[PDB]
Amino acid sequence: PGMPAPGLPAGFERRFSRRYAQLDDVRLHYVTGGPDDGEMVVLLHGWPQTWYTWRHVMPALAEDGYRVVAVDYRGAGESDKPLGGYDKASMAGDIRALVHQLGATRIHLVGRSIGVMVAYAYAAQWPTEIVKLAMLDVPVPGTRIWDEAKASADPQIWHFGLHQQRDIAEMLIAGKERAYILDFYKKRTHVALSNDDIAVYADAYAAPGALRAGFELYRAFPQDETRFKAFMKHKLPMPVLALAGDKSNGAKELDMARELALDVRGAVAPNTGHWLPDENPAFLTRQLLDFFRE
Amino acid sequence: PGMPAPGLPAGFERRFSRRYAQLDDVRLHYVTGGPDDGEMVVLLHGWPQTWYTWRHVMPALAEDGYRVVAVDYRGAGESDKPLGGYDKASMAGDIRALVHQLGATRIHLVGRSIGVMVAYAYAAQWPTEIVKLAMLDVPVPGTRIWDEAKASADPQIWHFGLHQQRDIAEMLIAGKERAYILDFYKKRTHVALSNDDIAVYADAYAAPGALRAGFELYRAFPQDETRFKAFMKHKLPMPVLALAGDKSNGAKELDMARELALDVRGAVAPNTGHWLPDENPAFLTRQLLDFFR
Amino acid sequence: PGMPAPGLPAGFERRFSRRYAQLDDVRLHYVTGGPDDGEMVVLLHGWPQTWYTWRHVMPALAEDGYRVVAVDYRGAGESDKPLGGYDKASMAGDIRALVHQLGATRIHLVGRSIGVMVAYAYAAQWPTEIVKLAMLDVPVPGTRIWDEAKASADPQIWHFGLHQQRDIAEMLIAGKERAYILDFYKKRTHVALSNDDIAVYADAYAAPGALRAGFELYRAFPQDETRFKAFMKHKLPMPVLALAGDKSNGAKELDMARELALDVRGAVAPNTGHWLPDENPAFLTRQLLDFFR
Amino acid sequence: PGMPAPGLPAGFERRFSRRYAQLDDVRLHYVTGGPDDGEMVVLLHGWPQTWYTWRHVMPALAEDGYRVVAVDYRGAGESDKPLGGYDKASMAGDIRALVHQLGATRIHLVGRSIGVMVAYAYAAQWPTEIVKLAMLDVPVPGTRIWDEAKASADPQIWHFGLHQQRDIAEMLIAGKERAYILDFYKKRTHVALSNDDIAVYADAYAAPGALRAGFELYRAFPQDETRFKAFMKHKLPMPVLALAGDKSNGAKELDMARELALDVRGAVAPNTGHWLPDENPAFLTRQLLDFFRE
Amino acid sequence: PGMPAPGLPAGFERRFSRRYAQLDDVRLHYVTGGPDDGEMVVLLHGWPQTWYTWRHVMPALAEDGYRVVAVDYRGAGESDKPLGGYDKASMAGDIRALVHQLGATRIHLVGRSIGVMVAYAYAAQWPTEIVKLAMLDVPVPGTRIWDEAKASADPQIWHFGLHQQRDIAEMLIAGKERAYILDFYKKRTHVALSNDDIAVYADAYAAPGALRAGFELYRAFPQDETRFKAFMKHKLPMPVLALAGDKSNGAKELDMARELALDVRGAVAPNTGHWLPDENPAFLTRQLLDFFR
Amino acid sequence: PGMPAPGLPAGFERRFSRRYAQLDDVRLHYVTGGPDDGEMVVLLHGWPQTWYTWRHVMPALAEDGYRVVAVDYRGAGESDKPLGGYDKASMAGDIRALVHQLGATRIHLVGRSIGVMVAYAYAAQWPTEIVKLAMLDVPVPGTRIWDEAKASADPQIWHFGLHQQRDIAEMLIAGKERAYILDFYKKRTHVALSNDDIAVYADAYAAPGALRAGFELYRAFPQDETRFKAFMKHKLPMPVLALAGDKSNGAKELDMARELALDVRGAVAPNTGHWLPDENPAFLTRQLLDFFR
Repeated sequence: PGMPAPGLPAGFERRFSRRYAQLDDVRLHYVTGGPDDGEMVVLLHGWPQTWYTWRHVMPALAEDGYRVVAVDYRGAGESDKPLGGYDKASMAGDIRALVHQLGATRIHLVGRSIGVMVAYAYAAQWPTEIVKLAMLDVPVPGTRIWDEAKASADPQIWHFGLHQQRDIAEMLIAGKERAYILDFYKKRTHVALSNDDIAVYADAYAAPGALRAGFELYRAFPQDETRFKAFMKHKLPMPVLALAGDKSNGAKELDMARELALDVRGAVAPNTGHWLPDENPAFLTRQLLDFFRE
Repeated sequence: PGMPAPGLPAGFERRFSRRYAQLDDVRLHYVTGGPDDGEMVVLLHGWPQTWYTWRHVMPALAEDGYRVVAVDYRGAGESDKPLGGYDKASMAGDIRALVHQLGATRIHLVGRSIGVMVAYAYAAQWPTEIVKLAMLDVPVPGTRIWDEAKASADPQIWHFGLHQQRDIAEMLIAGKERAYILDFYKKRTHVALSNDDIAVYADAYAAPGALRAGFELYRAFPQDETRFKAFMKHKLPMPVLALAGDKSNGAKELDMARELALDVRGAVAPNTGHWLPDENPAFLTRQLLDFFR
Repeated sequence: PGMPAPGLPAGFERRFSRRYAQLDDVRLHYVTGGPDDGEMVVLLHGWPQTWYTWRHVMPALAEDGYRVVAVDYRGAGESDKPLGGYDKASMAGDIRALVHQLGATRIHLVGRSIGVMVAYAYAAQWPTEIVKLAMLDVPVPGTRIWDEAKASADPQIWHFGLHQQRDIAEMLIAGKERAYILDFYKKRTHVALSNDDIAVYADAYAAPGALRAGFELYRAFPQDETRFKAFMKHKLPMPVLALAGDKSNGAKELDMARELALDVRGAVAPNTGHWLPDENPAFLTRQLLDFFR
Repeated sequence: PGMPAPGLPAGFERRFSRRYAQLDDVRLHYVTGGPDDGEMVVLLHGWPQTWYTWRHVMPALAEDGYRVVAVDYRGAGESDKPLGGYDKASMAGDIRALVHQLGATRIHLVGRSIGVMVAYAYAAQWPTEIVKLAMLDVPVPGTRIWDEAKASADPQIWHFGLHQQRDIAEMLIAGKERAYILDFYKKRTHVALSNDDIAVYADAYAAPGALRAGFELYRAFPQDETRFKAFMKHKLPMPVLALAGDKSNGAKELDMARELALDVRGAVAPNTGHWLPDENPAFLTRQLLDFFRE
Repeated sequence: PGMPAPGLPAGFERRFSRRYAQLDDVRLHYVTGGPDDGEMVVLLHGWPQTWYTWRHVMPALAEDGYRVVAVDYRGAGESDKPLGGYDKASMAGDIRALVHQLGATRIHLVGRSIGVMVAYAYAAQWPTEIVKLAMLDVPVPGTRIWDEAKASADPQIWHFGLHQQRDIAEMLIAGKERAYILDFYKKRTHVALSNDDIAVYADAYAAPGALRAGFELYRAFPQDETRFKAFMKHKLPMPVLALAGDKSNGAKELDMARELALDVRGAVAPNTGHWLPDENPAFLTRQLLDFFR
Repeated sequence: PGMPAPGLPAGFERRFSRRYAQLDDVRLHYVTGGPDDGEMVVLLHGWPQTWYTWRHVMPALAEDGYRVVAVDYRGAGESDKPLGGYDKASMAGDIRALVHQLGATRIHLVGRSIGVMVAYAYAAQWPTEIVKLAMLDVPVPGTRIWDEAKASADPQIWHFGLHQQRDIAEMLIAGKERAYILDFYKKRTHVALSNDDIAVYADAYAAPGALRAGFELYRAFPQDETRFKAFMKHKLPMPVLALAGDKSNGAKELDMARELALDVRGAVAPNTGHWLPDENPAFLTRQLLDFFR
C-alpha cells in the first residue's frame, strides 16, 4: 500500500552519473554507476522512454557489484538526433561502440520495447560479446508474435501507422507531447504511476528533433523486419531471459524469445502492465539478479 | 486560523493507494486506504472534481476502521472516457460492479454534485445494498429544488446551457480549463482555497476527452430527470444525511433529501460555500463520523 | 432554383452610403439611402448582427420613397464600444439622438432581436415620435412569452447564461468568433445561407471590444426586465406589426406584442426560421411596405 | 493539357439549390437540381468529403433528365453532428428517410469511400428500392478485399488506427485540418488537383464537431464488419457498376463488388488515382450515363 | 512602365499541365508543355523555389518547339519529401530517371541555385546525355568561387549555418515561412517583384516536410563538396552557358563555370539581382534560345 | 561523482547581494559579496549568459577576501537594454564607470565569450587599471584564431550569420528562447548540466529586448574587428591567464592570448567543453585563486 512516489530513488544522486560519449559522428548520453571493474550491464529503454525508466533497477544492480550503463540510444533523451541510422542493427553498432569506448568487451544486456530490438540485433551480430540477454515487454520484428499482432490488426499497435507518416506525425504531435505521451502510457499501465515521472519522458520527446528521431525507429520497421528475419536463421547461443506483465503481453514474451534463442527461460509479472521497469521494479530487479548469477 | 495549506494532508502518501478496476466496457480509477476488512465507505465526487476532493475526509474516516474507496467515476480523473453511459443510473451500475469486484456487497455511500445523483441512483436501483447515504451540496434531478432552480433561471446553473452544447463547449474551453475551472470554483466558495489545489482538478479536465466526458454528464440531464422521477415514487428506506453550506444551497439540501428519503437528518455548515469537502472537511468528517455510529 | 448569392444586392453600392454620427459621448455608424426628404424608417439589428442584416430590405424601402437609416447600435459593428449604457432604454436614447441629428423627429421603426427591445424602449419613452413600429423574431423582456422561455429552460436561450458571465464569455470566445457565430446562426436558420454573409457578422464581433459590448446587452437583461415591466403598465398607442418565421417563434411574436400595444396585427413567415431579414427578405419587405402605407 | 481549374463549373449556381431535410431528430443538408419529376440519382460522398465532390458530375446527370440529390450525410458538411448513428446501416436509413420525404421511392444510387458503404447498406436493406447501384474507389467492410487490406497492414489504411482513437485524433488534428487533409488527399491522387478545391473539404472538417463526427464513422468499423458480413449472405439483385482508378484500387473494386452482387460490370479509369469525381469526372460521367440507360 | 503583374502569364493555363512521375521510391511533380516530339529542355529551380520560378521562361521555349519539363526536385513543391537522398549527385539520378521515363535520353539542362548543383552532377555523371547545360546565378560546391564565399564569410551565405542546424532550423522557421522567405527574396532582388508571386514559393515551403527537405539540401553540402571535387578532375565536354545578374554574382558565374567545363561562354544580366528567372526572364529566354540553337 | 546539482551553492543567499548602478545612459545590474575593502575581482559573462554563470566561482573567491563584482553587461540579464553602445570597447567603458562608482580604481578582470572581448577592451584602453586578466573559453576578434574560425567556416560559429540578421533573428527565436538556448548550450558542453540551470539563462533572454540586445553584440562584430586590431598593435603589459576546455577551443585560447599579451600563462581543463564556469568551476576557481597569489 502507498501512493506513487515520483522521482529518483533515495540516494540515487549520490551514486549514479550522467555522461556523454563521442562516437564517429554521433554523441550518446548515458548514466553509469557501480564499480568500474565490475561486469558491465547495459540497459536499453524503448519508446517513449529515456534512461530514466531504469531508475529503480539501477541501484540494485549496482548494489550487487555490476557496472551499470543506462543508455539514451541514438535520437533519444540527451543523445544526438542524426538524420538517419534508426534501423535497429545499426543502433546496436552505436551501443557496441560505446561499450568498447568504456573499456569493455563482453556485457550483460537488458532491453525493452525498441531497446529489446536493438539488444537482439546486438546479440545476433556479435553473439560472443553478449554474456546474457534479458528481453522485456515487447516482441521483436521477425517473430511470429510480431507478425500476428500486425495481421490481426491488434488495437495496441494502432500507432504504428501514424508514427510511420513522415512529417505528418511530427506536425500533429508537436506541442502536444505531454498529452499524447501521458495517454499512451496510462492506457497500457496497470500499476498507477505518477504524472511527474511520465512527464520526464514527455518533456524529453518535446525537445527539438526528439519526436522525429523517435518516429524514425518506427519508419525503419520494414527494414528491421527483413534484417531480423535473416538474423533468426541462427538462434542465439547465450542464455536469454524473457519477462512481461500479465496485463499486457505476458507469456508471449517467452514464446517470442524461444523463436530467437536456444537457452530461454521466462516469467510473467503479476498485476503488471506494459512498463515493467516503471510498474514492478522489485520483480524485475530480482529476476535480473537471479538470472545474472551463475 | 491562517492561510490555506495546499496538497494532501501530512502522512497521506503512506496510507492510501491508487488502483484500477477493469469492468466490461470501462476501467475505473479509485483511491483507497485503511484496513481491508472494514465497512466500506464509497465517495463520489462531482463536476469539476476528482477523488482528490475527499483528501481531508478519507484519513480520519478510515482511522476509525472504515474501508475508503474514493472513485473517479466514468469519464473523470484517471478513469476511461468511453463514448456513452453518462446517465447517472448506468454510472451507478459501474460503481456497483467495482464494489462487487472489491469483495464488498453492502456499503456506505457519500456523494456530491454529479456524484450525489449517481449515489442516489445507486440507492434507488439496489436499496438493499446501501446501508446509509450522505447527500452533499447539490440537489438531484426530479426534486422540487431542482425544478425550481430551473424555473428561477437560478444564476448558479448558468453553465447548464453551455455544457449541453456538444462540441461547442469543448471548442470554447479546450486550452482554457484552468481559467474556466478556477473561476467556476472561486465564485461558489466561501472559505479561501489555494490555487494549487483547484489546479489539480483543472489539470485533470484538460486531459484528452475529459472535457467531453464531463459535459456528457450535463447532456444526459433530460434523461436523468425522467429516470429519477420514476425512482422517487419509491421513497428510500435507508437512513439519509443531507449537508450543504449556508452560503450556497443551505437547507434546501435537506428539503431535497426529504423528497426522496424517509429517515433523513441534516445540518447546515457555517460560513461555507458550495464545496463542502474542500471548504470545511473538519465539519464534514465530524458530521460523517457521527452519522456513521 | 439557385445557390445562395452572397454579398450586397446589385446596385446597392451606388445607392447607399456609410456614415457616422457623433453624439455626446458615443459615435454611431449607420448606412443610409433614399430621398433626404422622405419619411424616415429606422432599422435596428440584433445579436450577432450589424446593419448588414437589412441589406435585402433597404433597397425596396428606398425605391418607395422612404429615407432608410440602418444603424449599428451602441457597441455593434463600426460603432463605438463605450464602457456602459447597454440597457435598452438608454440605447433607444442613442437612436433618438441620431434621428434628431438627421433632422427628423417622427419615424417608422423596425427591430429584431436586441434591436426590437431598443425599438420598444424607444416607443415606450417617446410614443408620439414613433409613427409605426414593426417587431421581428424575438420577444422583449417583461412579457409573459419572455418569462415563459426562461421558466421552461428553453434550449434556444441556452446562451443567456454564458453571455451573462462577465470576462469569462469573452475569454472563451475570443479568437473563435467565426465558429461560435456561424454555428449559432445555422442552428436557428431554415433557409440555407452563404457562409460569406454570416462571416460579415462574425468578423464584426471579432474586432476589439465587440465581444464585450454585445455581451453587455445580455448582462443588462435584469435591468431591462425591471424597466420594461414598468413600461408595460401603459400599452403602446401607435400601430404595431408583429412578425416571425413559422419554423421559429411564429405566432408568439404576435402574442408577445399584444401584451405591449393596443393596436397590433401580425403574420407568420412561411418556410422561415429565426433570421427573417436573412432568410425571407421578400416576405419582410412586402409586409413592411403594406404596413407603412 | 491544361492547368487545374478550381471551383464549381460554369452555370452551376443557377441550376442547383441548397436544401435541408429534417429527419426525426437529425437535419441533413443536400444539394439538388434537375427536373422535379425525373428519375432520382442520389450521390453519397465519403471522407474527407462533402457533396462538393460531385460538382463536375451533377450537371451532366441533371441535363439528361435526372433528379440529382447530393447529400451531406450524417455528421458531414452542413449536416447536423449528433452523438451517434454513425454505423453505416443506420446512416443508410437517414438517406432513405430523406428520399421518402422528397416523394421518391425508386432511386439510382452512387457512392464512394464511406458513402459506398452507406449505399451498399441501402441496397442490402431495401433492395427493391434501388434500381441501380454504382460503387466507386473503395471496398466495403466484410469483403475479402477489405479483410486482405487489414491483414497486410496495407500502408493506405494507416489512418484507420489513428481515426479510431477517440479524443486523441481530435486533439491532434484540430487546428490542422487543412494540412492534414490536403496531405491525405494529394498522397492518393494521381491527377493534379487545385489546393482551393481540397480546401473546401478541409474547411468543412474544421467546423465544430465535424472532426469528431467524421472519426466516429471509423470508430464504427467493427460494428459495420459484423453487420455487413450478414448482409452478404444475400447478393444484391439489381445491376451494379464498379469503378476505380488504375493508380489506386483499380480492378479490386470490381472483385470486391462481385462478392456482393450477382449482376456486376466494371471498368478501371486510366491514369486516375483514388478520387474519381475529382480526378476524372469525364470518365465517371460517361460510365454513369451508360450504366443508367442500359 | 508598369506595376508588377502577379501570376502565370496569359495563356499558360491552356498550354501546360501538372503531372507526377512515380520513380522507385520517390514521386516527383513536374509541369510540362510543348510538342511531345521536341527536344527536351529540363529546368531545375533552387531554394526557396519551385517549378513556378520558370513561369515566364517556359512559354517561349515551348513556342520554339522544345519539350519543356520544369521539375520540382526531390523534397520541393508538390514532390515527395523522403528521409534522405539530398546530396546533389543522387538528386541528379532522380531527374535522369524521370527523363528516361518520359521517353527521352538526351536533354538540354538549365539550373539555378540548388538546381545548378543537381544539373552539374547530372552532366558530370552522364556527360553523353547532356546536349547543352546552362548555369544560373549561384556557384557550385568544389569551385574556388564557392570556397571563396566561405572563407570570406560572405554575408550572402549567412543562412548556410542556420539551415545546417538539424531540427533547430525547422523549429525556428515553422509558421513564419512567409516572413522568412519574402525577406530572403527581397534582400537579393533588384527588380521589384509582386508579393503574391513570392508567396507561391513561401506557401510551398510551409507544407508538411518542405522545410526539413529543403534544409537537407544544405545539410548535404559537405558531402557535395567532396563529391564535386572528384567530379572536377574531368572538365565537362558539352557546351556550357553561364549567367548571373550584374547586381548579384555577375561575372563570377562564368569564373565558376570555367573551372567546371572546357567549352564555356557567359553573359551578365543588366539591371538584375539574384533571381534571374523572376527578375529578367526576357534576357534569360533570349540567351537560352540562342544557346540551344 | 554523481548527478548535476542545480541552483546556487549552499549558503549563497546569505553572502552576496544584487545591486544596481545608474550610469549616464544605462543602469547596470551586478551581484556582489565578500569584504568591501578587498581587492576587487570583476567577472564578465558572455552569450547566452548572465552573472549566474559565476555562481560556483564567486564564493571561494571572496572567502579569500576578494571584492567580487559579477556584472550583467549592457543589454544582458537585469541590466538596461539601450539602443546602442554594443561595440565591446564602449561596453568596457560602462564597466569602468561602474568600477569607479564602487570606489575602486584598479582591479582584477576575468571574462568569457563576449565578456572576454569586453575584458580585453578594458585592458587595452586603460592598461593601468587592470592588475591582471583571465581570458576564458573564447578567442577575441582580431586574433588569428578568430580569423581562422571564420575562414574555416568553423561549425561552431554557425550562429554568427543568423544573429547578425536584424529583426529576422528576433522574429525566429522570440518565444523559442528556451529550446534555442538549451540546444546551443548542450551542443557545446561536455559535463552534463541541469536543465534548471540552463533555463535561468534562457528565461533572461526571453525578457523584453534581451534578444535584440544580445544580437546587437554580434551585429557589432565588424566594428569590433577593426577596433581590436588597433588595440593589438600594443601588446598588453599585465600578467594574463588563458583557460579553455580540452573538448572545445583548448590550447588555442592560450595561443590567442599570446597574440595580445606578453606575460601569459595558461592551462587546459580536462574533460570539459565550452562553458568553463558552468562545467568545471572547481578547476577554474582553483586555477583563479592560484593565479591570484
